[PDB]
Amino acid sequence: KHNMKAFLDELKAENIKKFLYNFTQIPHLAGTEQNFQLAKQIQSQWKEFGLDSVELAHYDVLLSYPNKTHPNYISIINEDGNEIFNTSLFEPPPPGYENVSDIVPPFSAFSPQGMPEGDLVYVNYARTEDFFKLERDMKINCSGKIVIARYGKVFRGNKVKNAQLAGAKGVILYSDPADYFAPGVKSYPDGWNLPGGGVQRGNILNLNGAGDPLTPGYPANEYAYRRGIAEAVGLPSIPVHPIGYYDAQKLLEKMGGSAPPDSSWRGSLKVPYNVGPGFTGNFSTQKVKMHIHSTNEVTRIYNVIGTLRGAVEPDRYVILGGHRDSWVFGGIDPQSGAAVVHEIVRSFGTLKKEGWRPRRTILFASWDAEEFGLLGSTEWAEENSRLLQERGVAYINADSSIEGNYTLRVDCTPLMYSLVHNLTKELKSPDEGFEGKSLYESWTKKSPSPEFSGMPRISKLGSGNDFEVFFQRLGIASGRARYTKNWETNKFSGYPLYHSVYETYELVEKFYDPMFKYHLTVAQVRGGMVFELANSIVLPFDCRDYAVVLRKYADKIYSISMKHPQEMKTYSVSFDSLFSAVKNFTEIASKFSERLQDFSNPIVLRMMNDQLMFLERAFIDPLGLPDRPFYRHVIYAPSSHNKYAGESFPGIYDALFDIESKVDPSKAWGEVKRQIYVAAFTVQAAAETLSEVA
Amino acid sequence: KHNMKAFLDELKAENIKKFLYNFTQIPHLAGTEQNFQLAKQIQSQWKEFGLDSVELAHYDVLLSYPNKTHPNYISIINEDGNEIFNTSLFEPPPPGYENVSDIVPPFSAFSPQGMPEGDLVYVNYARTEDFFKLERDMKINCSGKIVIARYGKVFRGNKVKNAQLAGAKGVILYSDPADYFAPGVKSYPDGWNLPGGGVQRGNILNLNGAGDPLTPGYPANEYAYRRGIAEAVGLPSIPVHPIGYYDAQKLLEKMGGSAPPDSSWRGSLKVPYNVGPGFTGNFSTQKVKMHIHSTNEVTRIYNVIGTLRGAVEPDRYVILGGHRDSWVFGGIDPQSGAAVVHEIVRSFGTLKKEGWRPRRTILFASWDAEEFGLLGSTEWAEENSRLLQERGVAYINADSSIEGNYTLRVDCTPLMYSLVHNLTKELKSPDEGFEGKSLYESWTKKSPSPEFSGMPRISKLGSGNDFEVFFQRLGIASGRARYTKNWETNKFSGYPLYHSVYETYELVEKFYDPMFKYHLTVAQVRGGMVFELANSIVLPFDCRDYAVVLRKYADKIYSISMKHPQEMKTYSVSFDSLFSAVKNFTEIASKFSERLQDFSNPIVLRMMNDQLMFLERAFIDPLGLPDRPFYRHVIYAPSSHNKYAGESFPGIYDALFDIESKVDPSKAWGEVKRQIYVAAFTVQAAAETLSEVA
Ligand SMILES: *[C@@H]1O[C@H](CO)[C@@H](O[C@@H]2O[C@H](CO)[C@@H](O[C@@H]3O[C@H](CO)[C@@H](O)[C@H](O[C@H]4O[C@H](CO)[C@@H](O)[C@H](O)[C@@H]4O)[C@@H]3O)[C@H](O)[C@H]2NC(C)=O)[C@H](O)[C@H]1NC(C)=O
Ligand SMILES: *[C@@H]1O[C@H](CO)[C@@H](O[C@@H]2O[C@H](CO)[C@@H](O[C@@H]3O[C@H](CO)[C@@H](O)[C@H](O[C@H]4O[C@H](CO)[C@@H](O)[C@H](O)[C@@H]4O)[C@@H]3O)[C@H](O)[C@H]2NC(C)=O)[C@H](O)[C@H]1NC(C)=O
Ligand SMILES: *[C@@H]1O[C@H](CO)[C@@H](O[C@@H]2O[C@H](CO)[C@@H](O[C@@H]3O[C@H](CO)[C@@H](O)[C@H](O)[C@@H]3O)[C@H](O)[C@H]2NC(C)=O)[C@H](O)[C@H]1NC(C)=O
Ligand SMILES: *[C@@H]1O[C@H](CO)[C@@H](O[C@@H]2O[C@H](CO)[C@@H](O[C@@H]3O[C@H](CO)[C@@H](O)[C@H](O)[C@@H]3O)[C@H](O)[C@H]2NC(C)=O)[C@H](O)[C@H]1NC(C)=O
Ligand SMILES: *[C@@H]1O[C@H](CO[C@@H]2O[C@@H](C)[C@@H](O)[C@@H](O)[C@@H]2O)[C@@H](O[C@@H]2O[C@H](CO)[C@@H](O)[C@H](O)[C@H]2NC(C)=O)[C@H](O)[C@H]1NC(C)=O
Ligand SMILES: *[C@@H]1O[C@H](CO[C@@H]2O[C@@H](C)[C@@H](O)[C@@H](O)[C@@H]2O)[C@@H](O[C@@H]2O[C@H](CO)[C@@H](O)[C@H](O)[C@H]2NC(C)=O)[C@H](O)[C@H]1NC(C)=O
Ligand SMILES: *[C@@H]1O[C@H](CO[C@@H]2O[C@@H](C)[C@@H](O)[C@@H](O)[C@@H]2O)[C@@H](O[C@@H]2O[C@H](CO)[C@@H](O)[C@H](O)[C@H]2NC(C)=O)[C@H](O)[C@H]1NC(C)=O
Ligand SMILES: *[C@@H]1O[C@H](CO[C@@H]2O[C@@H](C)[C@@H](O)[C@@H](O)[C@@H]2O)[C@@H](O[C@@H]2O[C@H](CO)[C@@H](O)[C@H](O)[C@H]2NC(C)=O)[C@H](O)[C@H]1NC(C)=O
Ligand SMILES: *[C@@H]1O[C@H](CO)[C@@H](O[C@@H]2O[C@H](CO)[C@@H](O)[C@H](O)[C@H]2NC(C)=O)[C@H](O)[C@H]1NC(C)=O
Ligand SMILES: *[C@@H]1O[C@H](CO)[C@@H](O[C@@H]2O[C@H](CO)[C@@H](O)[C@H](O)[C@H]2NC(C)=O)[C@H](O)[C@H]1NC(C)=O
Ligand SMILES: O=C(O)CC[C@H](NP(=O)(O)OCCCCc1ccccc1)C(=O)O
Ligand SMILES: O=C(O)CC[C@H](NP(=O)(O)OCCCCc1ccccc1)C(=O)O
Ligand SMILES: *[C@@H]1O[C@H](CO)[C@@H](O)[C@H](O)[C@H]1NC(C)=O
Ligand SMILES: *[C@@H]1O[C@H](CO)[C@@H](O)[C@H](O)[C@H]1NC(C)=O
Ligand SMILES: *[C@@H]1O[C@H](CO)[C@@H](O)[C@H](O)[C@H]1NC(C)=O
Ligand SMILES: *[C@@H]1O[C@H](CO)[C@@H](O)[C@H](O)[C@H]1NC(C)=O
Ligand SMILES: [Ca+2]
Ligand SMILES: [Ca+2]
Ligand SMILES: [Cl-]
Ligand SMILES: [Cl-]
Ligand SMILES: [Zn+2]
Ligand SMILES: [Zn+2]
Ligand SMILES: [Zn+2]
Ligand SMILES: [Zn+2]
Repeated sequence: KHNMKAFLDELKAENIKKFLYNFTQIPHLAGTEQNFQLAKQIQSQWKEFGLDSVELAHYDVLLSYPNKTHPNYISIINEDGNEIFNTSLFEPPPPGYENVSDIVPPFSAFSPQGMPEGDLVYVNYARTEDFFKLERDMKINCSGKIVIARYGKVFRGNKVKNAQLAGAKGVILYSDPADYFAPGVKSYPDGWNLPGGGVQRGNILNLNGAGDPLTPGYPANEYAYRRGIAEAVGLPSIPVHPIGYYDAQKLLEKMGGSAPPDSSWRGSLKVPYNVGPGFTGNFSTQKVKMHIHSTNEVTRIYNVIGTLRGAVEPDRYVILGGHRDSWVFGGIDPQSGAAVVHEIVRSFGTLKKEGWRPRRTILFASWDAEEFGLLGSTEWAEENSRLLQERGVAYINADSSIEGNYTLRVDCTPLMYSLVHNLTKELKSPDEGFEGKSLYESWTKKSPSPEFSGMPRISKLGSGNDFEVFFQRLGIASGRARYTKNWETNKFSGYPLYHSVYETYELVEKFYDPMFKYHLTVAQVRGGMVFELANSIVLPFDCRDYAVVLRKYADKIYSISMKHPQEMKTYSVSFDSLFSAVKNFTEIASKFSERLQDFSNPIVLRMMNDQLMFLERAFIDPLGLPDRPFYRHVIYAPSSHNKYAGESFPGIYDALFDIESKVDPSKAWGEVKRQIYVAAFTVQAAAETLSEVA
Repeated sequence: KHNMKAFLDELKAENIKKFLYNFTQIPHLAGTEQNFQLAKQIQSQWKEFGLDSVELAHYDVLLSYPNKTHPNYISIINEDGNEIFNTSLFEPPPPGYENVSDIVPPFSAFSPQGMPEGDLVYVNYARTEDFFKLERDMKINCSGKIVIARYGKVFRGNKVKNAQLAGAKGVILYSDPADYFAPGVKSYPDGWNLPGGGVQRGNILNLNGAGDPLTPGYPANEYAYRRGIAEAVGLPSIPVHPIGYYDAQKLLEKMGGSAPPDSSWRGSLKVPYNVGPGFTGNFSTQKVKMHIHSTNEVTRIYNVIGTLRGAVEPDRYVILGGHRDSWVFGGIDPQSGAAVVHEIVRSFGTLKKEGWRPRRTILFASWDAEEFGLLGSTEWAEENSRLLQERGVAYINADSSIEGNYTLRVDCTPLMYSLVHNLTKELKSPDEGFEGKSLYESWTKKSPSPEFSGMPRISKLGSGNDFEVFFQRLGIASGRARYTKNWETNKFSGYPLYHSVYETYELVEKFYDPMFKYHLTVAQVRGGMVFELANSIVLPFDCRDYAVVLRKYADKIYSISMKHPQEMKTYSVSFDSLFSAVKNFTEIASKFSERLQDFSNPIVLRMMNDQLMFLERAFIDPLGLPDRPFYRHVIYAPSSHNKYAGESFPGIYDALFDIESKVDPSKAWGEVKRQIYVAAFTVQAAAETLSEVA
């Protein structure tokens, strides 16, 4: 028989291993010839595997690269202007790769050019609350200083945004061993820790879902009108560069000025972690000088788009997508995900060759330029937004399959919760000590839900990956699953070798997943979700799970507001409408579920499947969130302080944030009330899509 | 049998007459108790007639009324400050109505309060080109002057916008006999001409599709957050008041300064039509003084919404809507339309009582507060936008059924052209001399198409009526039909008694349509369209007709640009992408039509009906047009110079308009190129919705 079990049994750990090896022998940086050749290879193989059509969709987007003949570096200079210490021009390459060409040296993509010289201020993780502490509590002024911040906790683009608004004239990012060196493990190549010469690459844009900086709203096709660089979306205005902890120690060791305010500001290096500004007495005349010469350049990128046409509902799309471009070899990010996608396509294709087709159409995507700001997935979604609006059932992302080997990590819309629970109860756990137990059992034991006994944790989607346009802009139900580490406080920081030259096939094969069993488990979860979404007669979404979470989020936002009782009295700030809407949604969702269980009539079925499909779509506000027009979902948005984290009722959350500091409280509380109205209205409107249609 | 002929035969002229009488005995001004009672009556009767559900949907919106104890008027004052002439405080009521209460005196709704005193400038119709002529050619400065303009040619809100941007401190609108007194016909009550004491009421907002000025984007429900008045959408900043031609003559007769520039500036009164500023020598010290004391007030309004549930596709809506509120008795506008809607509901209900139901759901709407800016239809569409987005098949408007008795006038999306041609070939002409001929035959003879022999004229939709939110904001295929006059140059001016106390039942019954045969013909056209849209198996839309018009509009916009060949060379302005997209749309539409004719499979049918339904939707750009976020359709928008007229490729049209006067041509031509890109992209994206789905 051709059922989910046939599909799942065809998936093989050894094939995933072979594909991962094949994808990680050379760098595949977006916009380079090597990544175009890999795109052509995947296109060819997906056709071989049995897909109906496989095409490349290309766009010309703004990318950023170092200048090969004028390298980026940071110096300490003396009063004479002699450079007495220079940071590294490249990471020492790993064993056997010391002769690989085209390894991009560490840089921060989209940094402007400059050579700013100044006194250092150390800003911890450069979070909003770190800048509050510096400026409000310690009275340290970052204006015209070079800020040095440790990576970790929040997206690096937010750090740069925060440093820019503090008045900094440059930003140095570094990896502290406190965040990137696990105690008791060896550094690469002898273990999975970051060596002192390792450096995390990555873009520092603040695009807020815009996609290519030059073409917000529209695909960057052959006739596109491009903004001039001065009007581009999201580019930083100050130079930025990343370094490793051997170089960081040389910059930090001389720091003077104020002591760190507390131990949460101190990393693991043998330095005081003084905040500055500037160096201690003996070195007070030395300065730090950045030399950044990278260039932004419009460059062609290529997505591979494979189609497996549905037998019954070919105009309903279930999309499995993940990126193909990497900073260097991409051993974990993204090729551990891409190898899983490749084996899923192979498996679906095996069933297709035997005469099977899914009920709905499945689209498979290998996205380009994810690492430069989700560019490939966003431009393609801008080009196809009308088809996706009206036909998109769900998007399952497929970036890195492992970032650890401890347990599963799932983030998704509440509409998918029941599907994920049910599927993981049918899959085998790969974990030691759980042989013969379900994946649901191991996952629930290792990652218990904070509010429900005997359930696992499932998080909110934010951004920082290719689902963002489908979920936050277009309102298509989205989900993701991967294996992760125990390390909770590092949940946004990345594994130690993240975006470094050391993230190789050998890293994965020796230290993460030698048997490829975690990869296989992730392939089963992602593939199984796609299979059920594409083949179930009734779409496998449960609206009642949205009702439960909406109440939780309403309680949460009300609790934030209730820290200001006097202002709520003064300005008559009521959450009554929002709770009313949530109560209505709960009542209507319950009734719809009864009809769904209780309804041979394919028009009623498809009418009901359309109500299911358009329910996520109903949370979209076509006017977007304040000053973020491409984040349109009213229940979830990426946090304005950390793109990686999701925020619920983001319009109200941002209106309340730091409200006690606003200099016109009447205006600020008016905006809280406006956002409560928008949220209550959108919840009620979404509820009404589940009422009887006439 | 229950087919269209059964439906059409049930419609009766005598019932329409009875309903019109019943709806026009007292005023039904929006927000008044009389109009709430009429709403309750219609709700009751629609239930009686057989609808499944009939509800009132209420909103609290900003309305405007004169102050009953402090009347509006205009004076000529002398140097001493004595008021030597005053305009009328009310229109002399018509015979038998001299004791009717609650006739609102003439005023311009939403005028601010003020008592500005100054010199008059006469600005013709106050059109964009009239202000260009004054300011660029005649060198007359309107700053700080009171402008007097004749009604006609363009929406009165555009005149006020134009006067405001010219620096005027007040606007006086009047009805010139050249535009409102047809030669050889008697004035009311002895004929259908405007008497010298008659005055046209009407709002002067510039909402650009926003709906209630205080709640743009969201319905004005019980918990809505309202903008403060200073941030409201669309309100004029200078006082405005309308007067009749007896009063106008007293203001114009003393005008001095410059002669009118040519005969197109001279109306039919016995005055010089001097432009001013100010009065001739003897009266040079007299001034004009306005006294406006109207107030804006948030007031409850009520729409009646009736549902006839579809038998097969109840989640697909065909909507027949028209307004119920009138300025005074509403004998033509809107009750000649509302009486037709009432007879259509009665007829559908007769079939329902015999066991019939339409294939799709039909919604019937009696909208409130149309006269104050499309408020009722827009607030309801804001409340229900998600349901309408995903389920709305078509909207047929039903305002005034006659504005004359010469021939049919149809404005609609190209998707409806074939439906209108086919239906009018099956209906009988009511016209004298065409007995036994089709309505298509009489219409085609009296109103020939400018580009096609043997076809009738069908115009573009603009705005100024309740279809605006459904078509221009939400992208739902829309159409309208009514009987009209021969008078081409008055096509936007209104019939003579438009918005006057004289527009009564007797006007209609004596001078427009004594037998009610034109009303019956309009009921057949509107009802027949609704019947076919709601009952045809395949939706009756022809995408190939959009391809034909898109080529016409592309040729038209290219021709405007080609008046500037040097700039097109300098800035490399190419329309090649737009013509390419139009060519692709033509090719794909042809192929889709073949499949549609060539395809027992209800999934393929509904898949194809969805492609038909979502085709109008594909022309919506979610970012809206420049500075007009609620006009989102890329092919059509209301003209920025005249809300009543439609403009094609409005983004490019507005970018090119008066471009030779812009002081940064590089920037202005860059914006032309940006709009060509948006238009070519949207045409191609819409084309792609008609491709095979997978
Ligand atoms: C959740 O769903 C419920 C339906 O179960 C829905 O209830 C609706 O609530 C509104 C607001 O409370 C009701 O609106 C009232 O409607 C009546 C006429 O039906 C009006 O007369 C009322 O206005 C008077 O009273 C107001 C309040 O004191 C005054 O401000 C006003 O000036 C008037 O004097 C009022 O508009 C509505 O009838 C119910 N509908 C029902 C029960 O069917 C509720 O709104 C939903 N929640 C959300 C957030 O949408
Ligand atoms: C109407 O539909 C047609 C399809 O019938 C569609 O044609 C497409 O047009 C684009 C642009 O002309 C083609 O894009 C080319 O794609 C190839 C690879 O397939 C590229 O190599 C080309 O780029 C090179 O040449 C450019 C132009 O000189 C250079 O600027 C560039 O730097 C490269 O050297 C180019 O991108 C596309 O292949 C066809 N697709 C087909 C034929 O299937 C047309 O775009 C549609 N019209 C609109 C308005 O969408
Ligand atoms: C995840 O798995 C659960 C457990 O199987 C699914 O819930 C079950 O769904 C079925 C089918 O809808 C329900 O069966 C129904 O029983 C009622 C009796 O009340 C009957 O009227 C229907 O004809 C039908 O037989 C069953 O009650 C329900 N079990 C529960 C909620 O415990 C769930 O749907 C799955 N989630 C998915 C597919 O997203
Ligand atoms: C308006 O009326 C015209 C004239 O009847 C309609 O066009 C006609 O539509 C029918 C049905 O689609 C076409 O018949 C078809 O003939 C082909 C042979 O090519 C065959 O393959 C199909 O099975 C079917 O019998 C007919 O050709 C066509 N006539 C034309 C274009 O002159 C038109 O559809 C009506 N418009 C509406 C309903 O919006
Ligand atoms: C990338 O950098 C090259 C090389 O920069 C030169 O060598 C560096 C080590 C340093 O000394 C720089 O200041 C040098 O200019 C740039 O190529 C130079 O460009 C200039 C003017 O544009 C030209 O006159 C020089 O001859 C070039 N020098 C060499 C050695 O080729 C090039 O501009 C940069 N590429 C970019 C910005 O895309
Ligand atoms: C730190 O580096 C500077 C600059 O070195 C140049 O650029 C580097 C990226 C690398 O490619 C070097 O080989 C280049 O020479 C050194 O300062 C330079 O020293 C040279 C030779 O003594 C001198 O002629 C240049 O004028 C100097 N340039 C500048 C900008 O000062 C410096 O010595 C290095 N410091 C240490 C401690 O190694
Ligand atoms: C509507 O107008 C009334 C009446 O206006 C008064 O009578 C006019 C003919 C003229 O002489 C005005 O200047 C008068 O004020 C307003 O009622 C008055 O309001 C004021 C102060 O608000 C009060 O002291 C007076 O007693 C009132 N006069 C009378 C005769 O009732 C009323 O404000 C207006 N309604 C509005 C603005 O909604
Ligand atoms: C034109 O009208 C003004 C004002 O008249 C008042 O307001 C009108 C709306 C109407 O309701 C009148 O009955 C009101 O008296 C006249 O000027 C007023 O005249 C009266 C009586 O002589 C005097 O006491 C007031 O002060 C005047 N008010 C003002 C504002 O000047 C004027 O006489 C009328 N002109 C003509 C030619 O009839
Ligand atoms: C990755 O695997 C692919 C597919 O097997 C390899 O590409 C093939 O290479 C052979 C031998 O050079 C050719 O004959 C085929 O035409 C290629 N097939 C394609 C591109 O579809 C590729 O060599 C492998 N890459 C690495 C680094 O091992
Ligand atoms: C318009 O017609 C309606 C409906 O026939 C009339 O309202 C009815 O009036 C009778 C007699 O007063 C009542 O018994 C009914 O209850 C009313 N029915 C309703 C409101 O549904 C109304 O009188 C007519 N109006 C005019 C001005 O002729
Ligand atoms: O520009 C964007 O929005 C994101 C681009 C890019 N996304 P990507 O590296 O593929 O994935 C984000 C991973 C977040 C850090 C992390 C956290 C836990 C485990 C592994 C990695 C980035 O974060 O740099
Ligand atoms: O605010 C709006 O957009 C329009 C409100 C309102 N619409 P409405 O009077 O119902 O219909 C517009 C009629 C336009 C003038 C006209 C033109 C020809 C025949 C009759 C009437 C108005 O134009 O004042
Ligand atoms: C920080 O420094 C600059 C002076 O160099 C000044 O303009 C700015 O206002 C300062 N801010 C504070 C908060 O002291
Ligand atoms: C993978 O699991 C192994 C053995 O179960 C553990 O020793 C190792 O540290 C884990 N690898 C990572 C990268 O966490
Ligand atoms: C019109 O009049 C005012 C002076 O009262 C002046 O400010 C304005 O610039 C004038 N405009 C022109 C074009 O003369
Ligand atoms: C209606 O038609 C009649 C007779 O056919 C004509 O005399 C009359 O003027 C028309 N009425 C209007 C308002 O045009
Ligand atoms: Ca773009
Ligand atoms: Ca509103
Ligand atoms: Cl993922
Ligand atoms: Cl109409
Ligand atoms: Zn990634
Ligand atoms: Zn990455
Ligand atoms: Zn009207
Ligand atoms: Zn009107």
